[PDB]
Amino acid sequence: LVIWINGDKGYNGLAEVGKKFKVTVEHPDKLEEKFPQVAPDIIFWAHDRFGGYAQSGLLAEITPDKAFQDKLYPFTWDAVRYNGKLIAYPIAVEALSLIYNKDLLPNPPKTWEEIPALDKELKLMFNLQEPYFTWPLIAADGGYAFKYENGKYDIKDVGVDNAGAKAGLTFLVDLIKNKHMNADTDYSIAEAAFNKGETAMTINGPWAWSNIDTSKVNYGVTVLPTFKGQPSKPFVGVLSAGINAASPNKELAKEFLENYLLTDEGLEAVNKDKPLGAVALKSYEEELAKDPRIAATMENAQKGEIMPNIPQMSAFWYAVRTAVINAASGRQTVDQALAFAQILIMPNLTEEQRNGFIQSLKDDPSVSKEILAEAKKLNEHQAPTYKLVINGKTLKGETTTKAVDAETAEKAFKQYANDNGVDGVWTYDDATKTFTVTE
Amino acid sequence: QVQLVESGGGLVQAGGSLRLSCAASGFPVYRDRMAWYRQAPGKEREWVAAIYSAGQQTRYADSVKGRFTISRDNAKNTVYLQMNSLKPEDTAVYYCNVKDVGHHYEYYDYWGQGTQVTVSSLEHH
Amino acid sequence: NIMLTQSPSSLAVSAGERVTMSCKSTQSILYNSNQKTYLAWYQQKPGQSPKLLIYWASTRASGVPDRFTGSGSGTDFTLTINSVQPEDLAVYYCHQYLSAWTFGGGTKLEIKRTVAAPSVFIFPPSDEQLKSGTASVVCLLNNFYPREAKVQWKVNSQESVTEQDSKDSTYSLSSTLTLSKADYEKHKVYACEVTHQGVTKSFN
Amino acid sequence: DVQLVESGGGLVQPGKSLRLSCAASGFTFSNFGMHWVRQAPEMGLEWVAYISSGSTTKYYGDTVKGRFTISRDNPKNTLYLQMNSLRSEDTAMYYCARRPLYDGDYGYPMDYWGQGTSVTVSSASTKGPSVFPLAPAALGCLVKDYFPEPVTVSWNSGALTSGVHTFPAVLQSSGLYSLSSVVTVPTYICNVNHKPSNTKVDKKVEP
Amino acid sequence: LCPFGEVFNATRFASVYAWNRKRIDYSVLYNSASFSTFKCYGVSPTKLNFTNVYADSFVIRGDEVRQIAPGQTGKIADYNYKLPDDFTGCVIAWNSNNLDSKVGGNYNYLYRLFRKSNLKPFERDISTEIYQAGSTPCNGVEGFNCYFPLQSYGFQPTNGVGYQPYRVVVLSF
Ligand SMILES: OC[C@H]1O[C@H](O[C@H]2[C@H](O)[C@@H](O)[C@@H](O)O[C@@H]2CO)[C@H](O)[C@@H](O)[C@@H]1O
Repeated sequence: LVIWINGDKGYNGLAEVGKKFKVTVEHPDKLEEKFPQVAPDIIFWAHDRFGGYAQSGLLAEITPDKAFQDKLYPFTWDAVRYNGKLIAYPIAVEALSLIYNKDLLPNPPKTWEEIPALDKELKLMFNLQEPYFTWPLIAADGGYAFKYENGKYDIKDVGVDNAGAKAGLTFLVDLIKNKHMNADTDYSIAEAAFNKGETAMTINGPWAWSNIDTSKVNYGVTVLPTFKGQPSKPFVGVLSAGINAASPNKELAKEFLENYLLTDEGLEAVNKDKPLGAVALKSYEEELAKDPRIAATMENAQKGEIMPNIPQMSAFWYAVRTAVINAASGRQTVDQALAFAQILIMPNLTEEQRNGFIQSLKDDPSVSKEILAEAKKLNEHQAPTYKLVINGKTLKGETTTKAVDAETAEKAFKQYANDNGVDGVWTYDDATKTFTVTE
Repeated sequence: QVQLVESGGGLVQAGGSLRLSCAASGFPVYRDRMAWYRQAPGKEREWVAAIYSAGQQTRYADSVKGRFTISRDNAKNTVYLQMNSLKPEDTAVYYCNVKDVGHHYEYYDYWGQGTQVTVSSLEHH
Repeated sequence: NIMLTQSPSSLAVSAGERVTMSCKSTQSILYNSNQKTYLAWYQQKPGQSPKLLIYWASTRASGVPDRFTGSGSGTDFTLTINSVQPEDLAVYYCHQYLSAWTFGGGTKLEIKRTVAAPSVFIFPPSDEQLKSGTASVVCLLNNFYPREAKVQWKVNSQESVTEQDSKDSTYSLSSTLTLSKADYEKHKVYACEVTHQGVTKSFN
Repeated sequence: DVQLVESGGGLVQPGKSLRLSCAASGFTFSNFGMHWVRQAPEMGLEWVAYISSGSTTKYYGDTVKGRFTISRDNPKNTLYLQMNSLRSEDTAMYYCARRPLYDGDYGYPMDYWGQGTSVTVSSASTKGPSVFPLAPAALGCLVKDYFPEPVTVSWNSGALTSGVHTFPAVLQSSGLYSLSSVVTVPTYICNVNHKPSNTKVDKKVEP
Repeated sequence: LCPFGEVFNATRFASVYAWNRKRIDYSVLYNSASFSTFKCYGVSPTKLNFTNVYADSFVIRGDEVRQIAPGQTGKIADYNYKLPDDFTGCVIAWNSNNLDSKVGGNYNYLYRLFRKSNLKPFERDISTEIYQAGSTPCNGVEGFNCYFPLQSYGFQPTNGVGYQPYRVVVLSF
């Protein structure tokens, strides 16, 4: 068996778990983008890419067991559900949390705006390259990836252009411009800084905890700070296992997932290597919820929103990433970056039309709203009386006219018949509204 | 002395895009007003877009607001009209235009040679 | 939108020889992808819906006689008929269908033949019309050529000529004189004299 | 075979609205785009409107944009054209035409046209025609004082068509129309139909 | 001393339609041998040596300097900058080919070309709304009888004295 997981997860622990079950595990770089093009027996990733994989047909639908369904949390099953069928086996629920240094600061900042001042006392930094870490601050003030109405996602509407998203991104670029956070830093640099205690506070998921546990520096985990009185709403990730459609060992991989990995011993061996967070298995989660860090993770998950599993997600991410970079490095303004993300999210646009709209937004930002409206219109456009009967000696026929009074109609028809040389007896039937003239 | 030469355009399918260029010689492109007019075959020449040096930077006709845009480049002394979501109504000859008064308030409306933009409408299989 | 100008507006020709009618385009209508010129030639017979003749300005539509051919390029095109038939009497339009759709001004084809002797008929007003308060007298010409013919009334005249029928290539004409009941009653004899290249009809 | 028939034309006042229907038979209506094209004696053929197969794309003529709306009902195989704010320039005969599949590749242009219906606009009202025989060899019947001037004259209900001469309707000084239709012969009845007045008159012509 | 260096020798002079206004030794200006036109109305240039002093700065073309005077009529005097008929103060103007003229033309400077009505003395109009020549509304959109009210000076280095860029400062007391 071949397993692909991210480089920051517990690859070693999964290796021993597979060894107890041969099983081979690898951690290739950029596996979320390598998987669609290459096609590994099973891949562990967040549920957002799994919907796109299922639409492309790369993931084989798994036959579940009702007892197995009852053994795990139901909302995880709903999250890994696409069009009413289950495409993956949930493993863990991971959400971002604020990890601060106890020695550097007694209590975490309650609001985002306090963070600048605190920072200028030290003279906060995290991963800015990936939009997963930046998104909570953008979405704190109403920004949404896709409108969720009556349980369904509206692809036609994208909320990355809301005034809340603009406010969040302009606050973040103000933090960057105040020399408070490095624009070029990534996950690895942020981790290295936090182990050495250079930075007081950071945003990270459960998986990083073990590494900090190796640095033996005291760390406190809590909810992300509120933005303008509104809490940050981080995307909730469901780290799940997807079985490849072309897997020659589909049944073996399914049995390994059901009976060996998703067990108390398997989860406790994996979590020791790297903290998975809120696990999907009920008993281990109950035995682990006593740890305050899992409680903070679950609180952040409750405050935040789970990632959609629609196939229009990955492209979205790319757009947002670009937007964040366009705001992080100062190459272009916040509003322009959000307009570019909105353009890039549109699925039906041809490459030439998309490039044209990108150029039009580049060279004139004064009418950006009208450009976006026309682009959205293009994207939607490319989405795949009284009657007379005369019986004379010469003419026989009929004629209909518009008259309000019967007397007026009979006078008009008398004039018409005289005009046509008809002179004879007249009869009228009001039931059928017919003037019958004959000789 | 003043010379306006247009380039770009040609034939594009409905919904495509184009970038008309107006190269200007004899005057800096940063001036009071540089505009783009369209003339259809058998109609009257009408105003499409314009870029100014004071007040609102760009102004557009109602029928082409959003789809079109106008920008200027000082280094290459050019005015660019970017046309998106083109429709068969946009089939016309486009002229870049300036208004320069010589000396006696009889402003010579300097026009260019004009470029043909034909926005076809054909169905493909 | 691309305008098209058809020339000549009207031409007259006998049967058996060749005709060529042109039309000019405002701009070249050559499609880049296929390198095919997008123009058609349509034939509309009098009182009939237009009938497609030629497409791509060179290809011949199904069922079109071989005598019809289309040529031209750039911004000017021509339709050529090698052996004009009397049934070919119609209006031909060149229609471009690249950017929107436009049609030409229409080129009307006339059929020339030997001069024909008109048959002259007289029609006095019917008694019913006289009862109606007005009178109308009709002078009628069957099967005459050419169109030109002068009619004079002998005791407010309307002249109506039918289109040249394709079967025989002749004309028919009506000159109608309208008078009041009193005006018709005052006079006694009514006649019309017709002068033509190829006669007076009277009644009391 | 492919057949298109128009209906709904008639006499309407300026500024009113009118609905034109085009019924198709012999081919799949939902697969082909449709055109509305009008012709007038002083106008020639002129394309008016175009609707796509799936109604996604619609185009309108420059002189009729903002007033004419084109629509279609695929299950009923019907095409509708709604005209608003009619002006005196809109008097014409309208045809519905079929745009063949993928004229960008095959290139086959508008091929099948309907019979067409005459839509006229004027402040004047309709009036039933008056039919008068002509005593004879040629004989005929003459129709006076009708409006508008779509009118069909046949002989013996179309039994005879050889020697039939019908003349274009000519405008009188009184604002009406009139025409005479005649036939050369060695009983004869001429049939006159004026649709806007719904007037069908059968005239026997005798000396 | 008064800051005449900020006024006379400033690198940037605004267009005449948006002429610069500033609030405040004159014999040095009278005999500076650098001033092409120095004409004073209501006061003697030599007797200047006053509670309100205002300096107006703009750039015009050569044959329009005579429009900066009381009672004059013309585009600069009508729609750009008008002085009162009882003006007490004066006008200075000098050639600016070396500074304001750039090779290939200098089209930065602007003047207002249209306005609905003339202007009262001592006021500045900065509005850049579309002018209506006819009666139909423009809706902030050009077209027939819809004109942009500003126009640029084509200050080419080869222009004659009549069309050369003049810098004009008006000292009003
Ligand atoms: O590129 C943005 C990225 O965000 C999320 O990726 C997370 C992933 O879910 C975690 O398991 C871990 O790898 O941290 C990543 C930080 O980017 C989305 O899951 C992913 O689809 C998206 O591309």
